[PDB]
Amino acid sequence: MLGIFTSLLSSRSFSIVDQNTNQLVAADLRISRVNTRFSSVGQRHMLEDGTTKMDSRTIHPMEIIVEVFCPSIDVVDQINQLLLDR
Amino acid sequence: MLGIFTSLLSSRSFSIVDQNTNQLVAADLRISRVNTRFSSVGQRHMLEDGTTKMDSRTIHPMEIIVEVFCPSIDVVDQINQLLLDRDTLYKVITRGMVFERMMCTSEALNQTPDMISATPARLTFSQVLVQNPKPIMFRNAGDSSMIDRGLALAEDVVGSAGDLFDYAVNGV
Amino acid sequence: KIPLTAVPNQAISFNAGSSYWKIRLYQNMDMMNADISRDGVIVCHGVRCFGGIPLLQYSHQYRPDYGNFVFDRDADWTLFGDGINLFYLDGAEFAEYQALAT
Amino acid sequence: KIPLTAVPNQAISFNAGSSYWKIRLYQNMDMMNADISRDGVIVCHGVRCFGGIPLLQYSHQYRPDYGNFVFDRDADWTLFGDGINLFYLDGAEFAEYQALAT
Amino acid sequence: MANYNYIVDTGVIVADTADVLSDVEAEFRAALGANINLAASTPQGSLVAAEAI
Amino acid sequence: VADTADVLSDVEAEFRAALGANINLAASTPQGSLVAAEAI
Amino acid sequence: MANYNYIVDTGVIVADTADVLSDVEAEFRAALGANINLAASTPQGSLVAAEAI
Amino acid sequence: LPAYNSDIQQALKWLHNQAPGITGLIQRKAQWYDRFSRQFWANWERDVFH
Amino acid sequence: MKKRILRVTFNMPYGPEVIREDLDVRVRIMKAALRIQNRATMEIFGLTTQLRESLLSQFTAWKHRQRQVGREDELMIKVSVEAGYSDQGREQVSRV
Amino acid sequence: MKKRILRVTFNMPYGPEVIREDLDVRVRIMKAALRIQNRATMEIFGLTTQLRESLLSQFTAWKHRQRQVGREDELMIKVSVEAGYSDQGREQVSRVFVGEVAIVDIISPPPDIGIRIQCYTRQIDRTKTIRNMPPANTTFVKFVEWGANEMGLNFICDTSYNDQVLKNPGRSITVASAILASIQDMYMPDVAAFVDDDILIVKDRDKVIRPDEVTNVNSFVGIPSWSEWGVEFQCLFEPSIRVAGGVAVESLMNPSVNGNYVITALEYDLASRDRPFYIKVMGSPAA
Amino acid sequence: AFVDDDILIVKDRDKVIRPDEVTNVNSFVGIPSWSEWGVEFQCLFEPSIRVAGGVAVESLMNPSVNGNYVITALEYDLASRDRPFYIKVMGSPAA
Amino acid sequence: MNSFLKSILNTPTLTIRDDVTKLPVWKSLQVKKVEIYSPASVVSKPLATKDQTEAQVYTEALDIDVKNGKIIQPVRLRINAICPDLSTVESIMNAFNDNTSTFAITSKSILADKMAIMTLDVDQSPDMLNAAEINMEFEQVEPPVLNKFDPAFPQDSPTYGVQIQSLSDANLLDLGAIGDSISSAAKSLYNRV
Amino acid sequence: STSTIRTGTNNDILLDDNGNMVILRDVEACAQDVRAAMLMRTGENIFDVNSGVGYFEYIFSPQKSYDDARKSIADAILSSPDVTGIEQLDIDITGEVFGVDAKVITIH
Amino acid sequence: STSTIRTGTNNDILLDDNGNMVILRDVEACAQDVRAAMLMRTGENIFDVNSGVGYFEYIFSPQKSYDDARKSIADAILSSPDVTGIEQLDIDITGEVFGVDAKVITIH
Repeated sequence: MLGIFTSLLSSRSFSIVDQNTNQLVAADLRISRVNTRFSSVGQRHMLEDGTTKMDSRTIHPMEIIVEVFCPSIDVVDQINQLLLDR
Repeated sequence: MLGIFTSLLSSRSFSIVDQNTNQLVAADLRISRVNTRFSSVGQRHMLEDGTTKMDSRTIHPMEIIVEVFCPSIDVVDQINQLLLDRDTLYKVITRGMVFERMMCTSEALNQTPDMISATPARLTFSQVLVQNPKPIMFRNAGDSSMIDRGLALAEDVVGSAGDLFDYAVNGV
Repeated sequence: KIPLTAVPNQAISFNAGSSYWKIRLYQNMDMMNADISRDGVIVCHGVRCFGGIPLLQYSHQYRPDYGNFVFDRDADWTLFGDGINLFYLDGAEFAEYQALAT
Repeated sequence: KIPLTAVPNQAISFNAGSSYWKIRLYQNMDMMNADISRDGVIVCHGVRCFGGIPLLQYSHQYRPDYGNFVFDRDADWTLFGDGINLFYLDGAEFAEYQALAT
Repeated sequence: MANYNYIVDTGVIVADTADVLSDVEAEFRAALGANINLAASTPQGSLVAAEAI
Repeated sequence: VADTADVLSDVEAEFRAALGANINLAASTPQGSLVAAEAI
Repeated sequence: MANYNYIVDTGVIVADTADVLSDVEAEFRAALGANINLAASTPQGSLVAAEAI
Repeated sequence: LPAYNSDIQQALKWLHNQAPGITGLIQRKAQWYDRFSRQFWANWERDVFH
Repeated sequence: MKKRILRVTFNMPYGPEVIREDLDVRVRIMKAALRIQNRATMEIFGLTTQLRESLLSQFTAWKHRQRQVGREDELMIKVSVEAGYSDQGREQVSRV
Repeated sequence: MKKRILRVTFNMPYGPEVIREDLDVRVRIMKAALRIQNRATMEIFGLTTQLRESLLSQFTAWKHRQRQVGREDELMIKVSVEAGYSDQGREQVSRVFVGEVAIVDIISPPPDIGIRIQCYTRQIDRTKTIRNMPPANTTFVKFVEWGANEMGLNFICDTSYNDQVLKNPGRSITVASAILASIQDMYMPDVAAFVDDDILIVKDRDKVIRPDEVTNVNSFVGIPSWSEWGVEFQCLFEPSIRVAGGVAVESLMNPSVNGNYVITALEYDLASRDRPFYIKVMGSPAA
Repeated sequence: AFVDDDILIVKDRDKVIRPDEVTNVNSFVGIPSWSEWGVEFQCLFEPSIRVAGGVAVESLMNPSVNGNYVITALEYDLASRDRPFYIKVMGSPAA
Repeated sequence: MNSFLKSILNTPTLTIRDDVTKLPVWKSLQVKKVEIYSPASVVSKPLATKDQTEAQVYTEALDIDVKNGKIIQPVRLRINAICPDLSTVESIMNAFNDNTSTFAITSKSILADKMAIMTLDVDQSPDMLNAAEINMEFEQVEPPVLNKFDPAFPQDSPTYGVQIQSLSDANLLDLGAIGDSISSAAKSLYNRV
Repeated sequence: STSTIRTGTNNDILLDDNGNMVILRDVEACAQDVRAAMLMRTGENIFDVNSGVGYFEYIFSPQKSYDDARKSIADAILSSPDVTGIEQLDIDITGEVFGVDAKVITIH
Repeated sequence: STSTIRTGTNNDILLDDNGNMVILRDVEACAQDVRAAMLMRTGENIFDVNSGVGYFEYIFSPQKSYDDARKSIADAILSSPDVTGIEQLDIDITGEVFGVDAKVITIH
């Protein structure tokens, strides 16, 4: 997507990195699509003459939808652990 | 649609006419489809033996959906003004059907690679529902009934007593 | 003054000068006419309207201590709210008014 | 102090020294000007704003026991809220400062 | 009539330029006619602006 | 510099309008009457 | 001005560095200008840090 | 700090670039105001100086 | 197919004003054998400016013309409600 | 595009703790010209374990420190609410409520733990007693002045009944809260006595406290209408609206209701992440 | 003083009627929270909970409110074909 | 199909302009679609009239009352584009995370001013190995105005001074003085100038 | 329902043989009003910023699109008391002239 | 809005001929402050760790993506009191040198 001009050949696509020990988890995921969504709602007040005023906007958490292929069995266990982590 | 058989060649299809000054607005509109919808709801009561009775029916305003093409810019902002208008009632004449007391409730322009020269638009009208659809009018202004205005304030805020009268009778 | 509007026949009610009034204005052929009420009890019927002369003529009507109404110019229901007004004067003001009249 | 903001013409309402105050500040050509009213009744008008010189000039105005207002520097609506302040002083310290002014 | 006696014993009153404006349009719309147009294009609007200033 | 004269004021505008636009009207009925009167 | 009498009859009062840092920033803003830049990179920010320490 | 104009001529507009009547009215009114409202004040100021 | 009739009558000083069934009117009435007086809550939709001014201004709840020549109507206005059915143009209305 | 501002302050023993507008906070405030004290119900979402521990444990409603050195803050904590807008970093914040916490709850379960809080104005007086003997034979205004001094509030009194002698006005008052009920009881309904923020106000029904601070209102979210006592409408957050103040009303849909009105009751519905940010006003004709 | 089932119970406010029948509670459906009078929580149907009895509370979300409480009021929402089958408890500190 | 021969009066180029800066932004996009929606609400109740008066009097009525019953709702705008680079993406995301962002969007001939981003999508797939698909959406913050009010050039202003809210506090910074009263410090600060 | 004082092809006050200042009634007052409005130029009106036609920024300056001229002119034709809508705006542009044609719709 | 004392080519106070430290007004202050921010390194700010450009973990060290460096530099360019947003970034990486180019947008 332009921007960076690497000249490095074997770079790295989508990766999940831990934010505590900066360690990759489930690095062997065959990523097939990636989708990203944002959302917000602006509250509108309906005036008297006939117009309509908007006073502020509220932002909700964003969401990411990822599809993968699991080429093995360890990947499935790692994905389930990724989900169960609290 | 049968009915009228005029033999006039260049007649006119769908046209919006202003109901105040008998004037046409956005006369240069290329119409594609016209859809008219009627709706009503009948209130039902569930009896004791096992049957079910209906007592009355309620009618809501009808809706008209029009799909048009705008071949210029003047048609586009004429449509915008048609939507933004707040006072005028419009009468719509489709092929053979004439309707009254309608106001525009929507407008959806479109800008796509499928069409660059023109602009596909889709409007929507709704009817103003009023009792006694046919009014009764008197041609004499004095020959009319009595409106009732109730319990306002004298609002004061007046200059003086002597000076106003000395202006009103002396003339100045 | 009094709030009015451009309608050939109307009636306005108000509480002014420690008194309850209901007035009616309507066009009758050429000139206007007026009906004045108080307490809910009728006072006068068909008072012809002229500019500068008071609406209540008779002593027992306008005041022991009440007020009276005057139109600055001859009434015309097309012009109400623009150039033609109806004013109310309480007892002292109306008394000095009549003193100034002659 | 007085919480102020950088507007060419503004007004403030607060309760100071067991009394209600209302100060409005407005630019007038070169220098700022103020109008002071206490508990709804005006005290003095069109007083020029100068550093140090109090807004209330007169003994029957500033106090038998009320306070007064003093600017640290010459007023300028661009600097309000940024390095320039307006201070209210009650009777005691104001009398002391007035004696110091000699 | 519509004149404002801003010089009082307590001080001198300065009114918002919007208010002195609206006073000038009131004077001209009461003088010429209630259906007059007061915009800067017409000479009437120029007179209004001059009086307000 | 203690007293103001106002008896010649109306003449000032009644002739300002006359030498300004043209020599016409300055009467009481027409439109220019109200303008001249208010400017006085 | 931002100084405190932290030695009292009871003992000694030890503040938290957020408070002293805010006081020092106020002191330098009053010294220079109410819209100054006080960050790590800028020199006066380094002076703020040294003074607070 | 900000500047103030307060000038009668501001009412004149380039729409009346070569209009004689309106500009004559406005400029004569401005001259009258100049004569009776700031020159008089300058004179009275020079009067108050002992 | 019988139609329903719901009329609400108001007694203005000049005369009666009747809101017919053609508009949107909802009414709840509660009656019992007690000393506590009956109650009725009315929902009225679509009132225009003229009718709003005519009616809503007379619900004052203050007192006017303290002299009070007479009583009853010189304080609060009266409302009467009648509901029924209409079939083939034949009515069976009844006050409630 | 102006943003809304909503801060809630708590005067905890160590110092203030301000909940900013960045969280989910909903507040409803009701004020009136009566003796019944004002109320505020607060919704607070997203409080962590640290702040839950710090705050929720101090609304105990039991009594500690039976020796009771001093009073006021050694019983229950105080809360202050300020709301307003903010444009280009330029603020217009204003205060709308002062009170003390009375009731605690838990509303929403995890994953988002939210609490509900009830606050009342001058609830500290329901515990404090009377230690200064009320005047025996005196006029109305001196009784009001004594009550104001006893409660500890700046007062303003302006009534036609200011020169009327009362006999034994307050000889049966057990705590500091029944003073207001005493003051209101004598001359109902013309005389209205209420406590607003930190000011005790006694006045006639139809008198504007500040005659020269009439706020002109000409933009209504809620269409004005006649409501049996005057007018009643609704607007956005206008900091100028107060209780007992006056309003000048000009309408478009309902131009027959224009006039001057004196404010009787108010309601605030302020949220930082929801639609309601409103003020509801009811008025009476000015005298 | 209150009547429960078929027993009249008169007692001081903060005394547990049966000191040796304290029910240890450690599984919560409704997260425990401070209740301006004590504590208040919610659980599934526990037959042991009574009125004026004691409870020993251990929490995971809110470990600061662990202690002994005496039960003041109760709630029951029991259904045979709906979701609610619950008990709501409000407590006071045990003296 | 030559393109770049855009006719005047209808040049199909999407220009987005920041509302305070008034300079074009995100000119790296390649938009494929634009939609404009302009809804309104119309009363749906039977309504009542007098209907026995003069004709023109009744024509004065049935206005106003119809006007009370038609109130315009905000304009909704939708576009679909492909983003080639990165800097535009984070610029849009940063503008999204801000509560105080407004833009003016220009279509072929339709001007919408004071808009605000409400919804944003991003999609990545093998159909585009060096670009991303976007789905932005705006709504109008406030309606436009024609004239009126008093926007004067100079310091003149409608002078709002609504400051009935306060609780006065005495400061401590001033300039110097540790054992000196407020009067001494104020007098010294005065004499500094 | 508007009114105005008649003016000549140069914006003076035009006087009859009687010399009477004349209050024109509707329609022709609308024509004079709209003609004077389209000639305002922006930045010239005091007390009202952003009112006028941006000749020196949209027409006389080198411009890429020429729809801004149509928008500004259509707005200046609007804001008149009686104008309802605009029927046409053509913008010919032949040679060095900038041809503008417009037809307005009025309540009367 | 910002203000900062002038510094020379070295990160040192530079005094004019007359000897007065000049308090830079806007525009220039923004440029100097951004230049200073980009050179600060991580873990050097006293009382604020996690601020600066992480050279020794994200750029100089051997990496996989080089995206973290871009995010860190974009952050460092931001957070200045007057900057609004970044228009362009390069991350050239030619030969052995690591080129970074940017064009920042200010409120003024």
